[PDB]
Amino acid sequence: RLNTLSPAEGSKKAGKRLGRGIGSGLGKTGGRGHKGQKSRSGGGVRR
Amino acid sequence: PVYIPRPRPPHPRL
Amino acid sequence: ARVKRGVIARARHKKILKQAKGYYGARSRVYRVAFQAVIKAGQYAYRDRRQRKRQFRQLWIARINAAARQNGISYSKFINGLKKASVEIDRKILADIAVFDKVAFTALVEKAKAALA
Amino acid sequence: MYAVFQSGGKQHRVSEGQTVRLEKLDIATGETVEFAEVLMIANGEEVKIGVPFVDGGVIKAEVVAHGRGEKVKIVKFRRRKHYRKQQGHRQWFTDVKITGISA
Amino acid sequence: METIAKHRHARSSAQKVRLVADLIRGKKVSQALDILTYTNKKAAVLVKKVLESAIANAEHNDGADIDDLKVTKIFVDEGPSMKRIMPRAKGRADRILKRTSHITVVVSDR
Amino acid sequence: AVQQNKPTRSKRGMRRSHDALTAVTSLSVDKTSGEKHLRHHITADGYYRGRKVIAK
Amino acid sequence: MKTFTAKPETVKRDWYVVDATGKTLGRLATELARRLRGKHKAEYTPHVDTGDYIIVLNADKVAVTGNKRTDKVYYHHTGHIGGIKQATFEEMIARRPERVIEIAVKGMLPKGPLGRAMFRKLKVYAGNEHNHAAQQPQVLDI
Amino acid sequence: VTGSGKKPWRQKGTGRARSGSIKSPIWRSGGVTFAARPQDHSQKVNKKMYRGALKSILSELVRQDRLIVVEKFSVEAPKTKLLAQKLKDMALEDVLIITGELDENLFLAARNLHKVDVRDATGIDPVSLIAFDKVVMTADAVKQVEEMLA
RNA sequence: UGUAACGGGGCUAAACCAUGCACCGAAGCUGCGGCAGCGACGCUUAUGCGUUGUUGGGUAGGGGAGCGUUCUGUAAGCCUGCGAAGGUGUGCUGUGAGGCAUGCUGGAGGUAUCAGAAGUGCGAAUGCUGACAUAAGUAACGAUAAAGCGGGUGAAAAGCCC
RNA sequence: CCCGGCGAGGGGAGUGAAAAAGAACCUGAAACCGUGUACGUACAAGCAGUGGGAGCACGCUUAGGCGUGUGACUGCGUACC
Ligand SMILES: [Mg+2]
Ligand SMILES: [Mg+2]
Ligand SMILES: [Mg+2]
Ligand SMILES: [Mg+2]
Ligand SMILES: [Mg+2]
Ligand SMILES: [Mg+2]
Ligand SMILES: [Mg+2]
Ligand SMILES: [Mg+2]
Ligand SMILES: [Mg+2]
Ligand SMILES: [Mg+2]
Ligand SMILES: [Mg+2]
Ligand SMILES: [Mg+2]
Ligand SMILES: [Mg+2]
Ligand SMILES: [Mg+2]
Ligand SMILES: [Mg+2]
Ligand SMILES: [Mg+2]
Ligand SMILES: [Mg+2]
Ligand SMILES: [Mg+2]
Ligand SMILES: [Mg+2]
Ligand SMILES: [Mg+2]
Ligand SMILES: [Mg+2]
Ligand SMILES: [Mg+2]
Ligand SMILES: [Mg+2]
Ligand SMILES: [Mg+2]
Ligand SMILES: [Mg+2]
Ligand SMILES: [Mg+2]
Ligand SMILES: [Mg+2]
Ligand SMILES: [Mg+2]
Ligand SMILES: [Mg+2]
Ligand SMILES: [Mg+2]
Repeated sequence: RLNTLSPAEGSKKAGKRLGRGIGSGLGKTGGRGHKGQKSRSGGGVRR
Repeated sequence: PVYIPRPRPPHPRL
Repeated sequence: ARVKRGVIARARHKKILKQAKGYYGARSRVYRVAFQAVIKAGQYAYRDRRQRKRQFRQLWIARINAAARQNGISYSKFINGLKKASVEIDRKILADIAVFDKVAFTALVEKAKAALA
Repeated sequence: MYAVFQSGGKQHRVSEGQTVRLEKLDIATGETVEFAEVLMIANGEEVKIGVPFVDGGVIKAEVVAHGRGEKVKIVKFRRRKHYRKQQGHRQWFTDVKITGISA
Repeated sequence: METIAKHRHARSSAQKVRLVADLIRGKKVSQALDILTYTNKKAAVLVKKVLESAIANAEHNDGADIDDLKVTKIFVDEGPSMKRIMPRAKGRADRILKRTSHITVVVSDR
Repeated sequence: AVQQNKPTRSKRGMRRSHDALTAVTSLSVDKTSGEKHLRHHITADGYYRGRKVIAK
Repeated sequence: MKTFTAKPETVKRDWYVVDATGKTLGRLATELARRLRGKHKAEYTPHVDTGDYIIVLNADKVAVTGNKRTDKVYYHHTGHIGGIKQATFEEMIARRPERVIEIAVKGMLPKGPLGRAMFRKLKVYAGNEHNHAAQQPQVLDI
Repeated sequence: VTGSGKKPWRQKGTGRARSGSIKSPIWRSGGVTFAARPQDHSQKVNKKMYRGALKSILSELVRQDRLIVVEKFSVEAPKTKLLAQKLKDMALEDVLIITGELDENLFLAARNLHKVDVRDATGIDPVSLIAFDKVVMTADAVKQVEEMLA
């Protein structure tokens, strides 16, 4: 039946969402620290 | 308000 | 899929405004203020769940000192007398007796002096 | 008339025929329960302040009901440090009905 | 019984109309009418006209006997305030509020 | 020359505690016309202390 | 349970005459403050005035060891810019003897509504007679 | 968004916040921050994976006794009445019919039976196979299915 | 600015030295109850546990597990004018996001379950828009050419008409 | 039909399932402004709560007090990003 299906345990990691609270972990600078070039939108040095 | 009056000059604390 | 966060935000706000009922003014009418109130209310409750045991034990100690001093011996000496007489009645029940059953507390003081001497 | 006995690491100055709310006692829903740890008996003028655990004194209770208390919301919070945590708690209890303080 | 009379969108501020309405509250309609007659407020004119209206409604639709009447409930609610504009010095434009109110009087046969 | 924090409904009502109106204590009743008027004021007809001094 | 709390509607307060001839100011004052706050009663409740009305007699004969009689200064500031007025213990006894005992016990009492309500129960008198013979105050020794 | 690039006010002086375009995402009637596009949600399936899943779901239909395999299954003339009568004698409600060769007679008969989908063994697909309760399959259809899955 | 270099009262011990015994004292440690992580051994399973031990402050940050919203399949099914969504309270419940039942309003939609997608969660950005408070019934009512009276009109006249 | 300025607005009546569906018109939230009611408050000092907590008011058996509102007095307590 089309509603008795499910993937395997471990297939879908289910993403990672930034800036959506505190208890979510990464909110408010979403895992990219405080001030600095790496914290800027489009920030990050060339290879 | 499309006109935005300029601020009066600040005291010259040089 | 666009989501209109009307109903869920309204619920999230009323959930705080219900716990902030009873506070003064904007602290019970406004969300931006009821929030800090609810949070500091929680902080104070968490700290007072320990300060309550402290307050109550010191109240019991004060009442036991008062009754002991009526019966002629100090609180420190009296607790030492109970410790030596191996009695295990804690301060809560001790002070409750002190308030209600005076004569049984006199008997307690008697046992304590008998164990101190 | 009362007796002083501990149940949950804490004592009670309970009189006969009343109800106490002790810590959760792993007894059945309504079965009987006794407490051999009587610390003191009142009985009027003759107050029998037993030394630890009154020798012959034992209490007979009656397990009324098992339930949980009204919720208590723990709220840890730290200002300016981007940290807050909340969690509820409903301590379990146990109602006992003191049947008789057997001296 | 309780006969109602409303002046909705009353061209005056509730802050003033209720200031005057706090006079005739629980007062028998006769002395209320007289207090309002000799009270020197535009809001007094307004609440007096509304009270006359309440009395007429009571003694035409809901019975009679002005004498056995009291002004139990009287309240003044804010109404839709008209947003005008008032040009002040130096090109700065205010917002003068042509306020209004919702007067409501309830006369009771007690 | 301007507030640091906005006042509240409490303080506002407390200021207005005095701005309430005061009804005229008791109207008089003219000796002749038996009608009501302000004390030391001619009636709505013109009678003053029982003397029709207007009739206009 | 819920541990006992006094009830001001029900607490019984008694009256105590206390002579203060030669007694040490501070020790007399501490005993008075104890008995006013009601810490001598097994029903002592911190948020309830459970004390005893206490009358103090011969307040002008309390004593102070050391050189405190002519050195224990009392400072009080009126509010004006210069107004910092001082007065030694000797001068205080000369002018308002009762104020010495009232000051000591007020300082030793709590603060706030209940502290002031407990201070009220004090009836310091400079003399030896007190008109409160109506209340049968039991002689106290502290 | 239909607009212009005029800074709605200066960078300084005013009491208003910074702003540099009325088409900012923040503003009312502004421009969506990450505005969606017409994308393609097509996924890839390894031919072996497709065949394996379909063999597995046929095995599961066989095991759950939902594959009603029969010989030739047909109606004589295009009448949905006749077809529903056939499925009413065959004790069926929600069926996927799969014939090795489809005739427009039966196709037009099953065109208007929303609980009945007639197909050809070349056009089977797992969503239909699972969404339909009873999958009726002609014998030639089964042979085609065999020689195609294998 | 005022005591203003015991925290205050105040103390000649309620100070300093030595000795001693009690007591108070923290979210420490112990007790009872509860949750969870990790480990170690056994039945057997990623487990209930026999259990045992131990751990559980936490920002940046890394890891794991979830709740909730809208939309697609499930679903021409299911709940619903015997009252849907929303609104508004109440009770109950979960560790938490939350959930359930239901009173009143509401008067036509909502939707299990398990999967799928994301415009998926706001308190801040001198955030944008709308509404609405504050100061406040406060300043002011815009030239210091200047009004008074009688009459008329009128629901009403300082301002209109004579 | 009645008050009102042969007003505005309103109260009746009537239509309508429903007129707090009356055109400022489905639903009608929050801010904000009010009326009534219960309690508190005019010798008391500060992030306005939290722990305790009397008294008052109100609802339920049976007294056991409990549940709701308030909250005198008291201990701690200098908002958030
Ligand atoms: Mg990083
Ligand atoms: Mg930053
Ligand atoms: Mg840095
Ligand atoms: Mg960095
Ligand atoms: Mg939508
Ligand atoms: Mg409210
Ligand atoms: Mg402790
Ligand atoms: Mg504006
Ligand atoms: Mg005023
Ligand atoms: Mg203090
Ligand atoms: Mg340009
Ligand atoms: Mg747009
Ligand atoms: Mg291909
Ligand atoms: Mg444990
Ligand atoms: Mg292991
Ligand atoms: Mg730890
Ligand atoms: Mg941790
Ligand atoms: Mg982190
Ligand atoms: Mg968003
Ligand atoms: Mg923030
Ligand atoms: Mg002013
Ligand atoms: Mg002025
Ligand atoms: Mg002028
Ligand atoms: Mg003029
Ligand atoms: Mg409407
Ligand atoms: Mg409709
Ligand atoms: Mg509202
Ligand atoms: Mg005073
Ligand atoms: Mg008072
Ligand atoms: Mg203070």
